[PDB]
Amino acid sequence: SKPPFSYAQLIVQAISSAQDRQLTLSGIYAHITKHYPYYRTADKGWQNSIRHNLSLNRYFIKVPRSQEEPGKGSFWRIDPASEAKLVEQAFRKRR
Amino acid sequence: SKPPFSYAQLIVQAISSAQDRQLTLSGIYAHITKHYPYYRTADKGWQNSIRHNLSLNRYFIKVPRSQEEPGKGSFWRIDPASEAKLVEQAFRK
Amino acid sequence: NTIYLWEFLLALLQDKATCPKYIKWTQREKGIFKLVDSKAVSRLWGKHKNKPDMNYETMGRALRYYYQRGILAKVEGQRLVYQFKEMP
DNA sequence: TTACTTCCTGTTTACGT
DNA sequence: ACGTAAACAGGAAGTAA
Repeated sequence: SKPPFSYAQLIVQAISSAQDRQLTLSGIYAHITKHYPYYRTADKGWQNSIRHNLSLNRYFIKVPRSQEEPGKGSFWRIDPASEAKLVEQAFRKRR
Repeated sequence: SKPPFSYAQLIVQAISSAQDRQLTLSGIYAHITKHYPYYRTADKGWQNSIRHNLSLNRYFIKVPRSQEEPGKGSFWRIDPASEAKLVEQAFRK
Repeated sequence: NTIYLWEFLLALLQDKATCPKYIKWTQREKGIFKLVDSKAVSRLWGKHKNKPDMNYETMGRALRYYYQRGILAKVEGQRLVYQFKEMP
């Protein structure tokens, strides 16, 4: 039932799916939930994991929020430096 | 001045030093650092190595923490089965 | 009922059945103390407003609040340790 | 007004496989 | 190739006094 992908990979996937290559934490969450039902917003552990990942990985870069929808959080995008590779591998299942 | 001992050996030593023959990861770390200044908590690689060792070696057994002291990490002891031998050899450069 | 969080903490510290177990003094002289069993303490605190499952996250917010007032402060580097600034 | 509380987003630490 | 749990910060909006 647990998707064989790394939280980072999931995040990358989510970002790629976004129309502008950006997403709010909430947006990311949503993306994950819609894709994979195993990750029910009900339990928060995975959410925490995601947040941790975001905080850590230097290739996740943080964008300041706008007056288009000023609500919960800032926008997340992938560092162009190593984006392409990440995107490619984003759907590479685990052995 | 890298100590000529195996991470496992170091762990064993640490455990033996403990008053109750147990130690938390943190405790182990501390023991190592005090004994051998070469292992500065500054760099984390050796710590990782230690953790790896703990995870692997079947003769290192994990004790779950309690509501007498709910804190950071669990307790580590040596499997009585082959403890004595380990202790003996623990300082065999 | 009609109790502050700091006051509750102090009470806990004072009473023998919670004196070391859930909270202890690091440096009683400087009013420094350490939440041993953070969770339990939080729960207890919550109990006073019924709020049964009070998590040390919510309770931590409260403590943080105390920073601006100048009642508590953070012991920056020690896990689960704060310092009362107002004391006898 | 003060005093927490719920909730959210984020950073950071620590342990264990 | 992380997974997971928890500490610690602070804005913002709710709730109670």
